[PDB]
Amino acid sequence: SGFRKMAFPSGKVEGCMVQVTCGTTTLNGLWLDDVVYCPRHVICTSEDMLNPNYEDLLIRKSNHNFLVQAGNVQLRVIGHSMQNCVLKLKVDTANPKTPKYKFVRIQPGQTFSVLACYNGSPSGVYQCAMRPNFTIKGSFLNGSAGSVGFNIDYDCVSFCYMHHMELPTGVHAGTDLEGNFYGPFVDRQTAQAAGTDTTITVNVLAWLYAAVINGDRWFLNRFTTTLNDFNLVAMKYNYEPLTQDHVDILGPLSAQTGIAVLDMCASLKELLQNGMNGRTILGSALLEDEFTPFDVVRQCSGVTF
Amino acid sequence: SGFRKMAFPSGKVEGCMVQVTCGTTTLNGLWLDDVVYCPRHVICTSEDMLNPNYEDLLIRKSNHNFLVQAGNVQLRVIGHSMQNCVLKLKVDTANPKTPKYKFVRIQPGQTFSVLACYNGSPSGVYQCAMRPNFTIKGSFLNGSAGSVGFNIDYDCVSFCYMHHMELPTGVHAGTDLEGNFYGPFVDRQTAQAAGTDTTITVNVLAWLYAAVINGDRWFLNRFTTTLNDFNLVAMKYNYEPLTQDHVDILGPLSAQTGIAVLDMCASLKELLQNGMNGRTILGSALLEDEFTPFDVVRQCSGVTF
Amino acid sequence: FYPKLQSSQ
Amino acid sequence: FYPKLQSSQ
Repeated sequence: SGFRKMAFPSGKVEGCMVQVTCGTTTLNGLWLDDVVYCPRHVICTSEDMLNPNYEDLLIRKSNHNFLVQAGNVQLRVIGHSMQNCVLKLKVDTANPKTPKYKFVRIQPGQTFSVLACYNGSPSGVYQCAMRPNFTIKGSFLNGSAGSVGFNIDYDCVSFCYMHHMELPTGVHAGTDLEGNFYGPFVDRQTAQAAGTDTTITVNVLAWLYAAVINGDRWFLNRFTTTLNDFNLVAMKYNYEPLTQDHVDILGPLSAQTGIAVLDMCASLKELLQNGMNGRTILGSALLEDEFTPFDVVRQCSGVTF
Repeated sequence: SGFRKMAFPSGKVEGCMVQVTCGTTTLNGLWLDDVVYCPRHVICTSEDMLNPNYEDLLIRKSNHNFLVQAGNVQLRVIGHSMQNCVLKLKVDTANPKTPKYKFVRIQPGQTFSVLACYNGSPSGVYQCAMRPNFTIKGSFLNGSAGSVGFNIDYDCVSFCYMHHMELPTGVHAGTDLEGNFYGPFVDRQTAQAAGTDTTITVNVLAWLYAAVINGDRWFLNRFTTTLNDFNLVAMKYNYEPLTQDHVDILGPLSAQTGIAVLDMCASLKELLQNGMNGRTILGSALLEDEFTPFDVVRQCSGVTF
Repeated sequence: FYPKLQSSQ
Repeated sequence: FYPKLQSSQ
């Protein structure tokens, strides 16, 4: 029993973190095979982060302008190039700790684990969701760029996020590992703003299922509703529309609990209009939306790696 | 910016996790040097769950009745003994992955990371606190016994918790790594109940300081309080009494924010009286008490390991 | 309910 | 306030 915001174990990623320094600018890199990946803004000095010309900044750099440190070992850089907003620094030794991995691009509503790092060393690990507005509600400080988000499946690390920057509301923006930004953001410090966010409906439902799995059954009711009638309500409270696909993905949870999804949707409807009535669910006075259905199943069935 | 329930990087503990089977009973063990530590109820059958005499159950076992697996490798047990509620299995090989480590017994209110495992394999990592009533609000299933909780000090792992059992409210109880239970719980399945729990006040205050450091001041007020008047109020909300040592512990956050500890105490008295009135603090609609003053400084400054 | 020792069978 | 690229100096 119990339900926690659970991150993936981080050892496989921990062995890939390095530090990259260019001039007086330092951030983290990801060392896989004989390549180190890091945000291209490592080639900025403090004074050119407003409107950097990354092409021009990189052409005047050579290999020896990049200092790459792995623990107490300097890695020798033998090649450099830009792929979208990531620098690929070719080094002369392949990382012997390289795990089985893939680069994947995730969709809004999906979750991942973040290994937050500074100077190539971990500060900690936490669980995030890709918001519908393509930001991440991270915990990041100056020097954290190049930290990565990931998921594990069996023995394969799927890298999905590399951290770049913090938006004025204090939320975060970054790229996939091919350097493509999530959301309509750019790696420079001209005025930018996160757009209006919405709640990840299918994830709240997954969370209520987790609550029932843990005996928090008070919000269950003798009522029912339809997918259409639910979505009229959810739209009023700034929830994403629930699609039939979302229902299918909520299947293993509805099968394991004996509660049909639309029955759970009925309880969620009552929760939105009347509120929780001073009660809590799984230790929260908010409706949690950063657990996917698979996160619930993974946690409540004890899936390992 | 941002603030998350952040766990320690798990890699060093991942490399110590093994599987221990006696008969048809399996759980996890911790392999440090040439000793595997595990909960003693691995020697129980389904018939030994209510009133086991562990001394008697143990004398009937030989070294080869303990099957220890480290990944795909079976470890040869050459000795066994009981120390309180843990078994120590001496094996014929020292763990090549043993980190610098210590065994510590923590106090209620202190936090740690849990690496949740099944069959000697990691499922996930999450952050926990030793509750004032000596339970932990973990996430654990059948087979999770022998999972450990820990803190890191740059390169030294301090093991503070070994998981043993779940109580009927769905909270958990376990031991230090000397096999002494936290709280008045015992490793049998006769009736046991956690006492009434209280809120960890020093931690709520640290978390309020984290809110200020992240730019939020809406909850402060113009009052102060005496320590005794603060405790007379807070205790009506089932909060633990604040001691002067707690006040001293909060000195650094007080000094960094310019808010005297008893002035933040006045803010807390008002937040308890008012609730949040539709606001959230660091993304929560409840006052969070599983961050210590040290957790706050560590996450808001970027301490690494 | 009763407490549960969380080995597995 | 403006966006910040979160390298260090």
